[PDB]
Amino acid sequence: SILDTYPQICSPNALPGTPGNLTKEQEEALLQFRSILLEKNYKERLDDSTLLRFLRARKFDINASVEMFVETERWREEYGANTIIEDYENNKEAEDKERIKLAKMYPQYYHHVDKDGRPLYFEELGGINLKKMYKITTEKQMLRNLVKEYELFATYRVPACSRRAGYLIETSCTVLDLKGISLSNAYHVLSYIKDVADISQNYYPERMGKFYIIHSPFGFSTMFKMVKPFLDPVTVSKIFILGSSYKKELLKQIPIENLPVKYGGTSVLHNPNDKFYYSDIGPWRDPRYIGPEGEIPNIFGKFTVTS
Ligand SMILES: CCCCCCCC/C=C\CCCCCCCC(=O)O[C@H](COC(=O)CCCCCCCCCCCCCCCCC)COP(=O)(O)O[C@@H]1[C@H](O)[C@H](O)[C@@H](O)[C@H](O)[C@H]1O
Repeated sequence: SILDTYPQICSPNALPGTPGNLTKEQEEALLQFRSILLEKNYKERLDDSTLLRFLRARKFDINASVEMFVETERWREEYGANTIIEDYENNKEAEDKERIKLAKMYPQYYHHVDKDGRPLYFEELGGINLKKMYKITTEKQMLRNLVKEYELFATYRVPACSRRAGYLIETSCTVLDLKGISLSNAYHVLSYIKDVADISQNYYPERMGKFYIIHSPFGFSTMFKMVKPFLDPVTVSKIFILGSSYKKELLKQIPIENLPVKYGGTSVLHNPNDKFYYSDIGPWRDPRYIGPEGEIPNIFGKFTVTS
C-alpha cells in the first residue's frame, strides 16, 4: 500500500508508545487491539501508526481505544471525511475561489518544517473582522475547511515529510499569531473553538506536536482557561502561550532558515512580491519526496505560491 512507500518507524528520540519505540506490553496491546478491530470487520486504517495514535490517546486502555476508533470510523463516514479530498477535486474551482476570498483576512499556511521535520503551520488572526468574514463563509464551512486540511496533512504532508526526515512524522508544529486581535473577540469565538476541539480531540488523536500562541492580548491566558475544559491535559501540555521573547523561544524548535522574518527567522519567498497567505512551501512540493499519492492539490488555485 501507500504506507509501504514511506517510513513507518518514528525517530528513536521520540516519546514512548510511538511506532518503533514500544515497550513489550505496548506491543502486545497493539496486537490485541488490531485483532479485536479485525474481528469486528474493520479493514482500513489498521496500520501501526494509526492504531498507536488511538492507543496513546487512551493510555493503552484497549477497550477505551476500541470505542474511540469505532466512533471515529462512524464519524468519518457520516461527515464524509473519507471522500472530502475527492469531493473537493470535483468542485475545485468554486472552492478555490472561496479560500482566495478569505486568505488575506485569515492567513492559514504551511511553511517548511520544524527541527524534527514536522510540517510547520501558521495562522494569523489579527486581520479577521467577524462581520465581514461571515459574509463570505459560515462557521460550519470553516470547520469543514479545517477537516479537509487534516486530511491533506495525512495524505500528502505526512508521507513527504517522513521520506525527507527518514522516519515517520505524524504531527505538526503550529504557530497562532494573535497580533491585532482584541480580548473581546477571543471570548466571542469560544463556540467555534469548542467545535474545533471536539472534532480534533475525538477524531484526530495524537496529531498535535507543538502549538505556540504568540502576540496574544493581555488577559489571554485567562480567556484560555475557558478553552481547557474542551481539551485533554495532554493537549494542554503541548500548548505554549509566549510573551516578548517568543522569537528566541521559537528558534529552539524551528530552524532560523525556515522561520519567516517577521517571526524571528530569515525565511523569504522566491518572489518578494508574493504573499505568505497564498503560499504552501514544503517537502510535499519536492519531486524527490512525493510518492504514489501524487502531489497535493493547490488550495489557492492559480494564486498558489509554491516557492
Ligand atoms: C472564526 C475565527 C476563529 C479564530 C480562531 C481559530 C482557532 C483554531 C484555529 C486553527 C485550528 C488549529 C488546529 C490545530 C490542530 C493540531 C493537531 C490536532 O488536531 O491535535 C488534536 C487536538 O486539536 C485540538 O484540540 C484543536 C484545538 C487546539 C487549541 C486551539 C486554541 C485556540 C485559541 C484561540 C484563541 C482566541 C482567538 C480569537 C481570534 C479572534 C479573531 C477575530 C489532538 O490533540 P493531541 O494532544 O495530539 O491528542 C489528544 C487526543 O485527541 C485526546 O483524545 C486524548 O485524550 C489526549 O490525551 C491526546 O492524545
